[PDB]
Amino acid sequence: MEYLIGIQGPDYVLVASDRVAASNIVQMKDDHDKMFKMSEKILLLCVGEAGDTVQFAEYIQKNVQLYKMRNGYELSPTAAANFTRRNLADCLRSRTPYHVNLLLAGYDEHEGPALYYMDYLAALAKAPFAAHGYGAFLTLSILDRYYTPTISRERAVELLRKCLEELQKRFILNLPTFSVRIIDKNGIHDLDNISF
Amino acid sequence: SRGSSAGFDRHITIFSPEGRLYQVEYAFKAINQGGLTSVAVRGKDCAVIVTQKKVPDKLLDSSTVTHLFKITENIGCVMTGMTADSRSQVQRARYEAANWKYKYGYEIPVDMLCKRIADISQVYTQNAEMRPLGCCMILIGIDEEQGPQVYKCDPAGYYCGFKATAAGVKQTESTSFLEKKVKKKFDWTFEQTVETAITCLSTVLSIDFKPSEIEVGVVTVENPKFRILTEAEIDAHLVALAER
Amino acid sequence: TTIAGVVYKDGIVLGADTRATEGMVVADKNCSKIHFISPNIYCCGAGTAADTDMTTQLISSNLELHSLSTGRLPRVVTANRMLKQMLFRYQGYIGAALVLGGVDVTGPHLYSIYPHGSTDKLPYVTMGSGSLAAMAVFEDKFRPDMEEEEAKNLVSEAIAAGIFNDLGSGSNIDLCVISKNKLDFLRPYTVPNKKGTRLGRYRCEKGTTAVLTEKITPLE
Amino acid sequence: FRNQYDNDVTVWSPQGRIHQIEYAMEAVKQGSATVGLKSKTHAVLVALKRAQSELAAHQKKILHVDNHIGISIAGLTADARLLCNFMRQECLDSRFVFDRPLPVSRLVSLIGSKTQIPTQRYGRRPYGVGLLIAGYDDMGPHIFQTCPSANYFDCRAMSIGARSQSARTYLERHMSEFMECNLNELVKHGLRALRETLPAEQDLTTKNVSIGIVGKDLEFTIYDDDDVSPFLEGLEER
Amino acid sequence: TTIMAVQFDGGVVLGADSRTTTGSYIANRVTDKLTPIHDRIFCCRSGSAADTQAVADAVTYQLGFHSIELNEPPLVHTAASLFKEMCYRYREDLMAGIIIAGWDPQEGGQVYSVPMGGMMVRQSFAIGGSGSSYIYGYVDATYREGMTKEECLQFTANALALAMERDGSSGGVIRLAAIAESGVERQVLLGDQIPKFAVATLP
Amino acid sequence: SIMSYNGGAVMAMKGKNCVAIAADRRFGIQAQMVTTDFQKIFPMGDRLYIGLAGLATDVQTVAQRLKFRLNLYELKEGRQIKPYTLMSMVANLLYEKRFGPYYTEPVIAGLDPKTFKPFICSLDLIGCPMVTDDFVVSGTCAEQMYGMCESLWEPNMDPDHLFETISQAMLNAVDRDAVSGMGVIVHIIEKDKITTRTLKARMD
Amino acid sequence: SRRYDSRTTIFSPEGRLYQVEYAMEAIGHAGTCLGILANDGVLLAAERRNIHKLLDEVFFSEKIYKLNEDMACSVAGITSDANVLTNELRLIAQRYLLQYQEPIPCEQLVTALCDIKQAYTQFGGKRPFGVSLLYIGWDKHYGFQLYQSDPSGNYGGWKATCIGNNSAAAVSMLKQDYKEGEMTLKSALALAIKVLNKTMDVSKLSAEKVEIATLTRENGKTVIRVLKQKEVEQLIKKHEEEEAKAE
Amino acid sequence: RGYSFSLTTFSPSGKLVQIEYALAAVAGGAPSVGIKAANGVVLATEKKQKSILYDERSVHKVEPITKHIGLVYSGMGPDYRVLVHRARKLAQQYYLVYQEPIPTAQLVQRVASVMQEYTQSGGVRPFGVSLLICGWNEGRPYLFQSDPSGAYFAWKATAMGKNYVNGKTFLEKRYNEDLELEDAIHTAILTLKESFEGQMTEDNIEVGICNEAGFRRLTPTEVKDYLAAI
Amino acid sequence: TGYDLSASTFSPDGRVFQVEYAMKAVENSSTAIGIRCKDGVVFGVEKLVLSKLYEEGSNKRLFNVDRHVGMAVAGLLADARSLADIAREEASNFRSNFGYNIPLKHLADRVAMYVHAYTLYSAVRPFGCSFMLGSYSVNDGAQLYMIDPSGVSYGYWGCAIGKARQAAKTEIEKLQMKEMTCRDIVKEVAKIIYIVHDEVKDKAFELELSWVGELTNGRHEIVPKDIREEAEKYAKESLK
Repeated sequence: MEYLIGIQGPDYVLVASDRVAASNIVQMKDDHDKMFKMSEKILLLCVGEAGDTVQFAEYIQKNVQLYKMRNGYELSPTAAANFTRRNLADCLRSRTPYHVNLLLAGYDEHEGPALYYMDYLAALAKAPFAAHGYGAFLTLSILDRYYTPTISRERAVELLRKCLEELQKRFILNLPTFSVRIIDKNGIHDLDNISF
Repeated sequence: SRGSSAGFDRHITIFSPEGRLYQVEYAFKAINQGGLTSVAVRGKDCAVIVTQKKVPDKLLDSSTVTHLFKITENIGCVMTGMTADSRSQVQRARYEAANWKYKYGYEIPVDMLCKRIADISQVYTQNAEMRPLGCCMILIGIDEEQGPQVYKCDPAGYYCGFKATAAGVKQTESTSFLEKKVKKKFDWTFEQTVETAITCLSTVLSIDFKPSEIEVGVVTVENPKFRILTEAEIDAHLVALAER
Repeated sequence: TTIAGVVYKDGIVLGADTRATEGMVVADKNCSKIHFISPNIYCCGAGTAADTDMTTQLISSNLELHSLSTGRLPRVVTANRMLKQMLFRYQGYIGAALVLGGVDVTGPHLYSIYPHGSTDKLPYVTMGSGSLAAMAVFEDKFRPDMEEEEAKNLVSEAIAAGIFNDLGSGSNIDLCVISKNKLDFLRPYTVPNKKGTRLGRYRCEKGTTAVLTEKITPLE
Repeated sequence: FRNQYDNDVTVWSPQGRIHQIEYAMEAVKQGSATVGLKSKTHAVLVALKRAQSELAAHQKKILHVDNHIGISIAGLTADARLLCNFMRQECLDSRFVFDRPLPVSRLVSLIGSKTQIPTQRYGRRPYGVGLLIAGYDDMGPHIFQTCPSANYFDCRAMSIGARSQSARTYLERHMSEFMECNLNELVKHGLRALRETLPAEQDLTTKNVSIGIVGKDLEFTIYDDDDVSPFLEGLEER
Repeated sequence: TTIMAVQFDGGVVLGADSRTTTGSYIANRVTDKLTPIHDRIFCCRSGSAADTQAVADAVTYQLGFHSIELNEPPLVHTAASLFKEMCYRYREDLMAGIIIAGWDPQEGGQVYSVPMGGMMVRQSFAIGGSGSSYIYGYVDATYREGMTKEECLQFTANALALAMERDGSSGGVIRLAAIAESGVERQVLLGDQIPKFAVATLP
Repeated sequence: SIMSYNGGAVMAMKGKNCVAIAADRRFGIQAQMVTTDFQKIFPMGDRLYIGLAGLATDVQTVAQRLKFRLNLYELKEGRQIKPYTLMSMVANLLYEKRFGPYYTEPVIAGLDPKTFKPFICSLDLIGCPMVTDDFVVSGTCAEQMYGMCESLWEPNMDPDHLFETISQAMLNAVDRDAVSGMGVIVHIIEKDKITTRTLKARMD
Repeated sequence: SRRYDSRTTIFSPEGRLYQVEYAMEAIGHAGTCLGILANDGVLLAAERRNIHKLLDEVFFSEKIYKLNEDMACSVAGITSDANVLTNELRLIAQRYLLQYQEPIPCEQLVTALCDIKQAYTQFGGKRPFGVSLLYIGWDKHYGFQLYQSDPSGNYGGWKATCIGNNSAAAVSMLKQDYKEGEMTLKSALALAIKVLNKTMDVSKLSAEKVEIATLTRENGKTVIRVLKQKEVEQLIKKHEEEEAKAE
Repeated sequence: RGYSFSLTTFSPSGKLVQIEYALAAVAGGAPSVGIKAANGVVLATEKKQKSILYDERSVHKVEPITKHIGLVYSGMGPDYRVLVHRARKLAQQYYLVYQEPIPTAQLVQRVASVMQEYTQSGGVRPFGVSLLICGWNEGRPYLFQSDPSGAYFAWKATAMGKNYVNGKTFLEKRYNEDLELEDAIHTAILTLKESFEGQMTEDNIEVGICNEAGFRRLTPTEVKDYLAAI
Repeated sequence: TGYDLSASTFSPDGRVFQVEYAMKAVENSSTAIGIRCKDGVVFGVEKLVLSKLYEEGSNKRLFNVDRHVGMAVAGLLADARSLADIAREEASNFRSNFGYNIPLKHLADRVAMYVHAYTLYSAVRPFGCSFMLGSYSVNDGAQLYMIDPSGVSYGYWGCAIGKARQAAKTEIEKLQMKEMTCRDIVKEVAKIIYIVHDEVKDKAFELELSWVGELTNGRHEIVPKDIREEAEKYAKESLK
């Protein structure tokens, strides 16, 4: 199972994801990126069935970049979330469903920061923090315990590291490194990869 | 104006600058191109068809040369105009009657079958890829509520019910003669209606018919099936009007 | 569901219960199960209830087309053909078990139209879950060419037996009497069971329910 | 008085004629001459081969349809190839469904059924190619002639193309000898018929002669540049 | 269901029971399982009621249109070929065993079986339905060559009464129909009109 | 059950010239709560709401396609929709998917846009309308809600008693459902105002 | 069949499209419609050609059509083609709202309609939609906007424009009286009735003969309303007073 | 099979000449009068019935669409039957979606959209009929006219057919807002008599009314009673 | 003219001239006759073999379109083979759907309606051939119809299509054909074909004969070569 997490502060969204691609016994890639830049202030974090993740998310990415090319301005992260939800919900009952779990992170200039949970059925939920994978079961209670809405991003990285230390302590799969990015008014920033 | 034209309006079914459709009027001329005339008159308990029957060739099988057509057991028609167009509307009328009985459980009325064939015939006058059928169809039958019904549809798509009707070359003469024999009375019986028909045709034609020169189809309330009279029976009516 | 109909001397008496169950739980206590088709023809519905709703509304639309086009009074055999040909067209996957009845120029006609598309032209039919209670009352007490009030009493007695003997049936009896001259749609005809009266007064007052946030949004 | 009657194939002239069909027959009256002819044992196609220039090769005339049928085209070469692919596909379908060679008359009837369709539908055009179809089956050899008028002809011998009237004159003159000829005599009669279509200065060489033979134990074989020299000599002078 | 049709000289006799069951509940106890396809052609219906009604309606449609085109009374072989075509084309879709029996001016009284699967065979007598199994032995030991209309009516009524006695899916009343050149005579046997057969009680 | 995947609970209740519609607020994957602010009541007019329980992706989809067809109706039509006509619109939208059906069971609470007559109804997943005069319920705590509403509903309640009744009904019903709760939002629809209150509910 | 073909989608030997120019001529003979941008609103102003008869005035406007929550339009040309185009605009706006859950920006809606008009001027062999449109709207991207389409499928952003009868004299007046950036809503109403008064050579300008609609933002909501004829009479009498102050 | 190109195209002056020629067909048609009263709408028309062999009770010009909508036309009758059929089907499609009787203006929009479609689509001529569409809902009567172009107007009173412009001046001269429905039937018969030429009977005109009780054609006994002292 | 370019166009007289031009293509063809008699129907075609280079049996104008029906054509012979294959398809599908041999009336009605289907539209042209269908069975007896390019299907005792149809019909009318067996009708048919043949124009033709009737048990076959030689011998000695 593959792990995503987002944390939405006052003026930023902190997202992390496990950096592992596996084939059922072996970690075939230990520097694998699950984050997809939709536009300059939108990340789509995708886990799910193999193949569906990259195909669906590169579909969403080319249509959001095509919106920016057609229009001279970007989609808002709300509009990107509803577009992603709409394509996933339309493909739900088609012949070719996408079994993908999604965190859409985003910073809007007017709306502020925004995080969106999305399960594989395409239920969209705006959330102050959210996570996928089986590690979400271990980490969301720590996030319920320690998150306040006025969290600084330094305390957000410390809380993220508490979640990842819980995954090292208690979770059964080896998830050694975590790609950590942050979105704010200055765009998407690669933070340091939390390693163990 | 006064019958002017501008464009392709004499060649396809589009409007002239007066709002006429010249191809439909030309289909009305194509009815008269056949050179025969049919006359149908409705009684009180009957409805009858008389029509010309020209076999000038004598190698024609006279039983096959007909314009009487059984559409269903109760509804019959005479055709007037171009023969293959007429036979196409006969096949389409038989289809619509059979399909009505299948979809609806009861036999098609004569006004509804004539409305159906007229609504088919309208589409020929609006789409430019086909011409109107140059044929006049006169349906007869017994309605369950209204008794005898004669109905005529045209190349234009106009249908009406008729007390008596005619189609063909002498349609105007037959319309004048039947306005004569309808204003005073309906001249009614099964005997008077089949004789008003044969008198109308042999009056506007002035031929003083033989029984081998016409053919007659009847519907009555007592016998609701569309029945064709034979040469003996038409000969009986010709004896009855030859003695005056 | 208990729906039934007889043919009496002058027409049709249809009957239905008013219970709609979702599972073994009463959803509606006042379901309407006798549906308008044409001014002379109604239809009782059992089976999948949305299927009976959409099916009888579609056939009501088709007969309003048919009667505006012919200018006549629609027949029960036409509704019968339309229903059975569509339900056969959809292979029984539309569960519209129907009691069709009406009076035309040819007299009263009653039909039981099963979801696969088979039809039975009978003087008295029952459909639904409590159909065998109602058919017990019908096979017990039917006579040909009964009067109107004898037929109404018979149909409501059969629907009442379905109410008091089937767990999926209950709460009221609707009748729809059709004759050559008249249309009586009786809703409710008989009310067999009432709610037992309340003993304790509760009267939840202002300040009982604690409220976190409150919004007033005025209009015009 | 003809300008509106000669641009569509769905227009009859007032003389009861379709001018696009006659124009597509002019298209085969201006192809190079080819000669079909048969004996009791064989059926040989003999075709001139024009060249667009001296440096260009000769456009091939004789095609393969099946192991028992060969054709020689005249007219438009793309319609010729399209029609020949129809013929090849029908022979393959016959050998797949029935495991037997398609009879030559039934294939020619299928060609007539195919080519009649565009001569009656709007915007379509007649296949502007005439075939000489040599086939062999249970009913002996067969020479067939197809037209862009969709008519098909069952021939003792036939020549089509440009200047083929002289060849038809020769074949009418000497067709009473063909059924008792052997293979080599029959091919020499076909070569003389083909040589009648030439001008007075032109003579048949190994360049401009293509010979296709189907026979009793002989599959359809095309004889080209070096292979025609056992047949071309011979030979009588003109 | 028990359906039956017997050929005599000059026409046929058709006969069916009247019970339609929904499992072991008798949904209709007076079912008319003889259907007039044309004026002198009936069909006997056994099997799925929806399937047999739809196929009989569609063959009634096609055969009526065919007879109006040809200006002839239809053949009984034509009606049976239409049932065969529709019951063979949809043989995975239908549960329909049909006996087509009628009269025609060209060939006389004819009985054809179109059983499930959709084959077609002309027979002197034909039985079908769930109850016909109980009377195969009776109709084999009883059928005679050269029977009259009245003997075929009584033979059909007896064999139907036997099958209705042993089958639970068969019962009700006996609907008979004799079809000849003169027309169609239909009759219902009920109560004591149905042939009784005495139960072998212990002496 | 696919209906009980996300949980959910909506009821609508009719008063004296006023209706009340109420939803729980839990969004949940299954046993995992995800958010506590999930919208299940959707405004379809000034005095006309729909409440959707069931599968949350189909909740969002039916609300959006209904608002699609509704905005086309109110532009082409030039008027606000009547609640009966909204019900037939929802029944059509759900019955179009008869064999591929939207896993949602909507309740519709509203006032008539002309005479302000109270309307409540509910529908099943394939669009069978059910117009009651007292209450409709929908969701995974349906039996709880029918028990509380048969126990507490009175005819002709002013909006204070109406609010208290649908409030106690929703609270005591969702405290017996595991997949429902996490807050209860209540709308009170009057001729002059809409009152939206959220309730102090148990968060477990 | 090729004899009867009309060839609506071919070029002229001068490279012109005849049917597009003839539909443009038809709009040049249509009813007058103008729109003016301001800092706090956009307006429309439409002459009624179905003006003064036993008409009923059922709808909220003859020639103003609301497209979504944020946009209105106004047509000039074939009224049936105009109905087809306004229905399609409403469908495009609601499909955007279905797909993105936010209202459509104005230039996207205008572009999406002009793609359909270009499609009927390029392929398909049908006649072009003979309707020009004026689009008004607010959005969160570019604010108050004013557009103008034509049967070719061309469009453009305008600060003041006019379609219909006398649009050349109207756009000359809108050159010689408009102030870029200094226009409020009331001054634009004054300019609208000034241009409508000086581009109707028939009849005394009467308030039963114009429809004026405004689009403003109140409280974060777009308010689209066609101005009632009491207000329109008051504005025409204000124009009468401002012309009586020319002495 | 069909043609795929418009037969109605633009002329260099901007005219659509096939629509104008369909209008020439309408103007040569039988006179129809519509008057929207205070509590109803009357639709009166002239049965151009020469040749008394015609069954005058067989084909109706005034023709219902719903319980509350009725049409009448001027122009080409078979095109009117096509528009009757399409209007009845469109009205019942509204009833199948919304389970509500269709509003009159919405039906006029849909049928005008049909008449638009046969002015642009491939290989058709426009309909040679203008319609008069009456209707009652929301306690308010509606009177609409659908042109052959597919544009639709809302009238308080109007006329179409032969001598339609003088009939519209007559309806300008006679109509007022507080006029009741029986006064509307009186003034509609007067407007048809203004261009009738040939002694009105109960069988050569046809009147249908629409009110709160719905739409109905008048029986010829009722029409004879409205022709009294007239 | 302007009115003769389409089969979807009437004249101001009400004429579809493409149909009349297809019938003028019929009256450019050589004469095919057919005589229905007491026990069957005998066809006969003046088959003009235009070149000596064709086989004797090339361009057959007598067609077996079912095993009880034959077909004699006259006109544009590619359209004739097209209609023959339509008639074969129609008889085949009749047997496949209804289960018996198609009545000649119903075969001629269906193929005539196929012919009429190309006289309505501009997307097609009318067929340029008339054809005679002839059958025999025990019930139906001898039957002979004929279908022109307009699609008119009439019954005939003796019929004639082609360029000399008037001379052929005035020699068929001289026969009491209703009381004759087919073995005398073949000599009558051969006599009529050699009478109506123009011999200064378009020489060197072949007589192509066939019958259906009692003497083939309803099967439509060509006349055997001994009977066809003695029929041509009778016709040569009777032509003088």
